[PDB]
Amino acid sequence: INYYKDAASSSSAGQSFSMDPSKFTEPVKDIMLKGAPALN
Amino acid sequence: INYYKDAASSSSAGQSFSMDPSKFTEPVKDIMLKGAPALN
Amino acid sequence: QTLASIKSDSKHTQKVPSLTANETGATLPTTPSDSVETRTTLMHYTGSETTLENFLGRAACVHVVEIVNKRPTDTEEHRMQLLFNNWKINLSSLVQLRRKLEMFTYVRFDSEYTIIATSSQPNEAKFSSNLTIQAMFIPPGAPNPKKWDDYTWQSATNPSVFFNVGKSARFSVPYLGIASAYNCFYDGYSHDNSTTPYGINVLNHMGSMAFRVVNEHDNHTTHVKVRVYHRAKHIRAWVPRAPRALEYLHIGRTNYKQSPQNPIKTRKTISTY
Amino acid sequence: GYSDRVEQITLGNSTITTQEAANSIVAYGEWPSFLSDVDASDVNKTTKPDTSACRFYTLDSKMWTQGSKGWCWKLPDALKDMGIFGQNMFFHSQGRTGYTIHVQCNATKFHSGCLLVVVIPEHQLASAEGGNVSVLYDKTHPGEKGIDLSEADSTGPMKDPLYMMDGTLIGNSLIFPHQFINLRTNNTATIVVPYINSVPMDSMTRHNNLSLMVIPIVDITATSGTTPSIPVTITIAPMFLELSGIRSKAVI
Amino acid sequence: GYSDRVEQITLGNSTITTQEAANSIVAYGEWPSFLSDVDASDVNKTTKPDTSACRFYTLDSKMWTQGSKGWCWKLPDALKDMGIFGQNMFFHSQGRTGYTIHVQCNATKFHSGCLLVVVIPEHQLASAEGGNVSVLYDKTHPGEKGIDLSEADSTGPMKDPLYMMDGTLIGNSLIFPHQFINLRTNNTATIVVPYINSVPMDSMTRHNNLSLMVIPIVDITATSGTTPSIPVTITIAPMFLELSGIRSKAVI
Repeated sequence: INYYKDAASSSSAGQSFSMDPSKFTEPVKDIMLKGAPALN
Repeated sequence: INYYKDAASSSSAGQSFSMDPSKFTEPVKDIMLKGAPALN
Repeated sequence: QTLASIKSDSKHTQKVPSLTANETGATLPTTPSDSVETRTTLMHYTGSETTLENFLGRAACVHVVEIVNKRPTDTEEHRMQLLFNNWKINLSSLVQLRRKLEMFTYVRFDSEYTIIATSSQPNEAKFSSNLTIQAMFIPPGAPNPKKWDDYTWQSATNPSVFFNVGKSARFSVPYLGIASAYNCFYDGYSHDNSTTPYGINVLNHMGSMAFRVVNEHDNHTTHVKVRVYHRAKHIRAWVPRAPRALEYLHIGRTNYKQSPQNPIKTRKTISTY
Repeated sequence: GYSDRVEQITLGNSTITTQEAANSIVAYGEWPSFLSDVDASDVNKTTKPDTSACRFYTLDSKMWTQGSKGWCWKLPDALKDMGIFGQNMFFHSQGRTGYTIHVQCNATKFHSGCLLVVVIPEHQLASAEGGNVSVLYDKTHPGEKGIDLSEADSTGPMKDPLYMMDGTLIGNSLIFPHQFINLRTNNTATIVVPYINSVPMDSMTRHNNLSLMVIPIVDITATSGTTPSIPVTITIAPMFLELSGIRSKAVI
Repeated sequence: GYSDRVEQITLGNSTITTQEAANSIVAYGEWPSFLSDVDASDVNKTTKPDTSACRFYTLDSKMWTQGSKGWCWKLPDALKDMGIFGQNMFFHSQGRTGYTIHVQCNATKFHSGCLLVVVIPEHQLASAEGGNVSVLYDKTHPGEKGIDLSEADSTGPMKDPLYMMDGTLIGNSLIFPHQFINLRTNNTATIVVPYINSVPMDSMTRHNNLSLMVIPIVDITATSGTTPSIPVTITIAPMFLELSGIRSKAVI
């Protein structure tokens, strides 16, 4: 299916990934939405 | 993958080789970088 | 498939997902099931459309140049008269693309270019001509042509592309670094000097692309516009950032108008629906 | 037991103790760490000053009063005069480090107001002159003084905090590692930032990596009395400082 | 094969190469090393600058001519201005280090003469004034300049090399780690000295540990021509530098 040898010539495959929003939404050290007070 | 029979018609494959700079950098008979004096 | 929502009934508890502290900087995930009763239902969605790859993977016009078929004039350089027209590569020129890229701090990808040429003859030409167009990539440090027919066009080592007007060329260009990712922004200088230029222009050394009408001079002037499109492949990006709100002024700069128009539209009152 | 609001940070020969804090942030979910043997391209054995540099330094406090527009510091520039860390910046060709940043702002229960503390990587600044005018070295490298957004400067960067000196609305800056100091609750913010770059190591002097901004989203105010004035103190430490390419002290 | 006279010393980012050398000396038969956990009394985690400090520094060369009396340098004082090592001396309460000392003096086969290179620990100097007069700080801490025994100074130390500035005859100074530079053969001396003290670590500024003296036991001379003049170059590096007690830069 590939006609060229350089990687650059390949099609824009094509592999999906799971999401990982925690990098941006939960960078906070040692917390969890337990329903527990955020600051205590 | 080859469509022609003459070798000349083939693509510019494609086989890499290891380097051998000793032909040009160490043509000197019987030496080595031992840290030993070059002339003794 | 996965659930968008999980059946949840009325609660009376000590656990309160609805209260938090944004002061922490966290944006802890919550669901409708935390505020209201809900029915169980499926996502029926993968997010494929929103992948970074699909977002930055659509071709966009990057730059447009104009070159002509014209009898050289002794009094002008072949750049003054557009017999030859060297584009300095920079995806920031046509700002729709620029924004999509600026949304990330560091971006890595292979490029795919598509080059399309169109001719026109505003003069009294007696016939059309499907001119052959040459594009030549000139890496930093490589010779810059002085003449439309200079020796540099031999392209002994420079990648080059030949195509006709009405046709298009397409080719891939691998990530050119030199770093591990392209910088969209650069909070710095080329060196430690008060007068040194500031910003990404410092790092943008992708070279230039020279365009030429290969054909010899005809009996009339022909104008050719060449449009360059770019599409990213195998795209990775890091450190997302807020999109620019204000109009761009110049390439490689984050400058804006001294008295900018506030992007936010106003209303009579905070209470107006 | 323990509460999230109470924390002690020990680093080198210095400590910070807080009683009213929000959980600290580790930017992008990653701790600062040393360059690995598969990241490095630099053949020079690196230097790891450790304690001698990786300690807390405090920047001269600034006053927060009504009408203040906020302030901005550049890293590593802000620490260029800070003892050993400072000197190491000029004796090495390149270096690498993460930071721990603490913004402190005391108040009583009769005060209100809120600071937004944001760490912005590669914060390329807009010139005050607009057009195609660049910002001079001198105005991007104030050191400890920082950039006071309240102070006019026709040759400096754009100052209006609505846009974070780059044509991008402040409202969306929360995409960056950030934390608020809401005088109602916490009185300090703590952000830990890993080294971020496209290059394994880089110049410590021709280039900043992080831009720390502190903006009074809600003006300081008291329930009664005259306009309040609360100092804002910023304390910053290198995390994993790794240096390379020793040479004659740079002169700039 | 190898000859003792040819040697390479690599340290940090610097090297020394010799072709006409005498076997180097490791003073008292012991290599420099770090303070152990049973020697230490200092509870502060120490700093080990390694490469950033432990490299060769060269002191401004001095000319050896007929009539020269010799020269003296104090360690660590001599290196007080030497980049990072220098700065570290003032930012730390105490420190510990050994040294590698190289004395270089080139000549041809038509030259003769001989230097004695001696490293003397705790070389307490006699005042030029004799009596009960002490030597001032300023005259025991010349830094790189060293003490030129050829130069008169009514407030300095005794200068006559017959006694090594302490009432003790030079002839017996060979009891100390020493090496000669006999222009007939070697053209350089190399001495490695471990940290020597009664105290595990000590001030880097109020006290010197070693006194390096170079004395022209036999005056420089040529077989023919005018009085010769040969530079003497001294290159010194810290071996195992260990520092403690970071504080505001000492001012003296």
